[PDB]
Amino acid sequence: LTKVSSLGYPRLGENREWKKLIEAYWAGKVSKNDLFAGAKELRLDFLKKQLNAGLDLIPVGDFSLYDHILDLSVQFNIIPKRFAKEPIDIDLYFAIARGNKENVASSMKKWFNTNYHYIVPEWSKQRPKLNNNRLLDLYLEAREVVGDKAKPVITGPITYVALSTGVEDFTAAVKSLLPLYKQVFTELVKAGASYIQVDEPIFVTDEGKDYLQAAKAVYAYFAKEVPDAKFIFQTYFEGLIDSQVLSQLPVDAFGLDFVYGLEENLEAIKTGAFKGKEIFAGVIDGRNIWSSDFVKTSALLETIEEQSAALTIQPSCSLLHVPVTTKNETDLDPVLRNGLAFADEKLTEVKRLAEHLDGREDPAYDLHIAHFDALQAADFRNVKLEDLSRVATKRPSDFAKRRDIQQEKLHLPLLPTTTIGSFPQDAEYKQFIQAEIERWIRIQEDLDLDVLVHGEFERVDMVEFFGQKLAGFTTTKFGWVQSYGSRAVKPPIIYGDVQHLEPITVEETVYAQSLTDRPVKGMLTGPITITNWSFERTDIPRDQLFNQIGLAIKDEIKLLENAGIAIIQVDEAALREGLPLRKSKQKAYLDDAVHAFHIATSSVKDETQIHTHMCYSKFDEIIDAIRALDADVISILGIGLGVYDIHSPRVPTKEEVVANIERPLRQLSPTQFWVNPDCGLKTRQEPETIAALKVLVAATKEVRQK
Repeated sequence: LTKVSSLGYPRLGENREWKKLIEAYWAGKVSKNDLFAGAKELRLDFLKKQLNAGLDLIPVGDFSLYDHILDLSVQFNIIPKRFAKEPIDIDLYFAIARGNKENVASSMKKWFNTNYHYIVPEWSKQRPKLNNNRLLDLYLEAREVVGDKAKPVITGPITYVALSTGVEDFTAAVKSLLPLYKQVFTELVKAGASYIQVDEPIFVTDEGKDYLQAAKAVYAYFAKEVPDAKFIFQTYFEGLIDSQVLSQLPVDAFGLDFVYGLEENLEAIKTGAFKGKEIFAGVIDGRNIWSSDFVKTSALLETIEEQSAALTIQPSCSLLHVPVTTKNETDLDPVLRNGLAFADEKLTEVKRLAEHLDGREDPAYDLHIAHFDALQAADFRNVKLEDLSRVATKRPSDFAKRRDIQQEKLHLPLLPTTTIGSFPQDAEYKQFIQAEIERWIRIQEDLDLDVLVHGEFERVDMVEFFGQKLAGFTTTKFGWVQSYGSRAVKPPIIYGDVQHLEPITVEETVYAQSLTDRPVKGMLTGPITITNWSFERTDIPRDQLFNQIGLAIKDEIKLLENAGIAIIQVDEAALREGLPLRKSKQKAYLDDAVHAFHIATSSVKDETQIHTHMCYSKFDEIIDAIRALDADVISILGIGLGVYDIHSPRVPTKEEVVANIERPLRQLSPTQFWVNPDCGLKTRQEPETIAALKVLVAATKEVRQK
């Protein structure tokens, strides 16, 4: 009798029908009737998949035409001031999300530590009120398909306000929303709702410690106002903060993440603090694509059941964070595919975990373990890699000594100018790329940049480009995951031991270098970004994976250096998403990244300059780690200076760029700086780009003069 559930489901559809539908609507090629009709068709198909998988409580409410937080902003009347005069309908919804002819769109931010982005609410002087019956309509629609199995879901008020901007008083804002949620819940109960999922993930974060009292007040309010609702205080992405305190909230059930919050939540459980509450145990990884370790998971569930009043099994977080199904992934090896589980396969896993716990006899249980075991015994997870005790983890000469040697060989001027790597964008294709590479080499020479790059025109993704040629990686045909709005990504999968077996970037880099006398940089991607953007294995620890990747990078760097490349750069763009949520776990992560960086870059000659670019904001908390890297230069102790916002079609002026470059020279010796644009340039336009790079050179040459 162990119930099975889920927090949410992807919106894309098996073939990204959702993406095509809303984009077509925006392009004026799909009418409102067909937009809503096509969306309804998708919703009914999703409900049926969850019904057929055996779920007892099927989530309803997370489907959206863009973002679930934006849904609440329109529903609760938290509409940006500039949009206040627009009729409240689907066109306003999209205007806020994408902007229109007269107003810019609302900004987006990462959803906790995932690769999903939500639309940030902009509070002003507007008074909250319900502008529609969004959730009630979805619930009643769901009931027709699944009956009493329908479980309304919604993001809670505390989390909603915490993820907003423009709020001067937190408690006031939360309070103003309570009556709206009250009505929403009351109407759902009247329509037949029992269990209601209220997402409050802010309570797995460090920031959450400031809202413990708000939770007590808010949920005590809901409990008294809506007595018949069985609220599930839903959390995910880490352990429940202050479990002893929050365990006494007046709710019938708590959703705890046992995949990303195992140690912490298991401790809370063992204290008996939840002996009188129902636990919705997230035991299936809702953010990765590996079939579950049933023996491990079932043992955990027995422990959870013995320490709770009741238990419901579900994934760790909404399935919104993984692709739809392995069903049509025909190019994959059978041993691998049988060990994979996307959204639809995870619905099946939860059902089977509950059947096993209840003593039901199901052949699929042990068969699942058999396939899992086959994957673990696979030859591709038992590859003999290079012996790390024979790989340098520290360069033979310190920075000071390397600085001079490199200066004598490169003879670079004061405040050298360069770019980050990308520009705007069988034999036929290669010569097409080379022609473009040369065209931009001349463009760079004509602008007089000191250190050049080939453009990365042959690359569409800084991670897929490497995964394509590395052993241990594979790509899927349809494994798409929504990133933001109608944009989706198809992450590569690191399924086995990573190994470098062939040159990846040598050809184009050497080609570019053969066309100029100026030094040309090599361009590689680091382990932080490769692991974060990819669906990494979960059968080996993080440090082992980072190190394998470090070894592969080292191998590529050896090929570049042998080919005569004097400068090699290691790119890291995902530190913001990779750094653990919890402050207390960040040092261990950084330590692993630093070690892998040493493995990758400690085997070069002293004359070879090692650069690293890290898209980040505040290095104050991670300064000792940056130093530990011992990189000759790091674009943002040699340090590169970004002074051109590449994320905007705006062309800077000499007067502005000159200020940007001079500010940092106020302290440290000017003999450690370089000048270049911020993270990337691939999303820019040629005219704007070239004109902007021209002002950069002129501005720098002027500062040298000074």
